[PDB]
Amino acid sequence: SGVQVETISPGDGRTFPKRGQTCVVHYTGMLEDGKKFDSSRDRNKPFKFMLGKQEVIRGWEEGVAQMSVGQRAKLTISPDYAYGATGHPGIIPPHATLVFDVELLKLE
Amino acid sequence: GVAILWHEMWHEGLEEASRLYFGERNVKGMFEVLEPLHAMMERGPQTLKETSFNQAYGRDLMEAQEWCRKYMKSGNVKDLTQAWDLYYHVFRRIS
Ligand SMILES: CO[C@H]1C[C@@H]2CC[C@@H](C)[C@@](O)(O2)C(=O)C(=O)N2CCCC[C@H]2C(=O)O[C@H]([C@H](C)C[C@@H]2CC[C@@H](O)[C@H](OC)C2)C[C@@H](OC)[C@H](C)/C=C(\C)[C@@H](O)[C@@H](OC)C(=O)[C@H](C)C[C@H](C)/C=C/C=C/C=C/1C
Repeated sequence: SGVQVETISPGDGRTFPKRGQTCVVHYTGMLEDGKKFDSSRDRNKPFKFMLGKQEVIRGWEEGVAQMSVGQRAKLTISPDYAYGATGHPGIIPPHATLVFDVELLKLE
Repeated sequence: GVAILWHEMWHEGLEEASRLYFGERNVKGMFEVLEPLHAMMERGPQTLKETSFNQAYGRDLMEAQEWCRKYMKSGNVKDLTQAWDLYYHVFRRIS
């Protein structure tokens, strides 16, 4: 259960993502063993999403909220907070511990 | 609040499709909302607002269908995600 966050590089501190704003990020998702399943860094375009509206998984909904602007971090998401018993067919299997490297670049 | 125009239809259509596939794993149900919208494009635009939509997003949507057809033949879900990357691009620009 939960989502253990470990920082790679620090943010500004004061500026946080409130409800309404669109979190523009770069990210890299990889499985518990090490192997990589998705990455925006490899595509060379950042990923935008509106926080607070249940758009993304529970690990991101609480994990990205606690992060400040300009902060890189390693979010070790549990299967309770991730896709879980069902999973996501042919990508994420049942009961997977998802390791998400992510960098909150711009609040927008 | 009834979707007449194409951008209005494609907005709530992809929102319904994305909820079915990603939220509920319903692949068949995801196609049942997609396939009629793609069929109306294939018939062609009538109004100016339909034509200007087809100029902007029609190439992206037709490519997203081609990736969806590649999923039907192959079965590899990696092809279906490539369609959903294109569908997300057109959704934000409409939003
Ligand atoms: C091909 O690109 C895929 C993403 C792939 C898909 C496969 C994944 C393994 C992964 O590779 O991403 C991955 O790395 C990952 O795990 N990600 C992504 C980044 C954040 C964390 C996490 C991650 O949470 O993603 C999310 C999960 C899948 C479903 C969510 C989990 C929470 C749950 O409540 C929700 O129930 C409805 C389903 C996918 C999201 O995309 C960010 C997209 C944007 C959101 C949704 C499908 C829904 O919310 C949807 O509702 C109706 C919406 O509102 C949007 C705004 C509507 C719009 C039409 C949808 C477009 C579809 C876009 C698809 C994209 C960009």
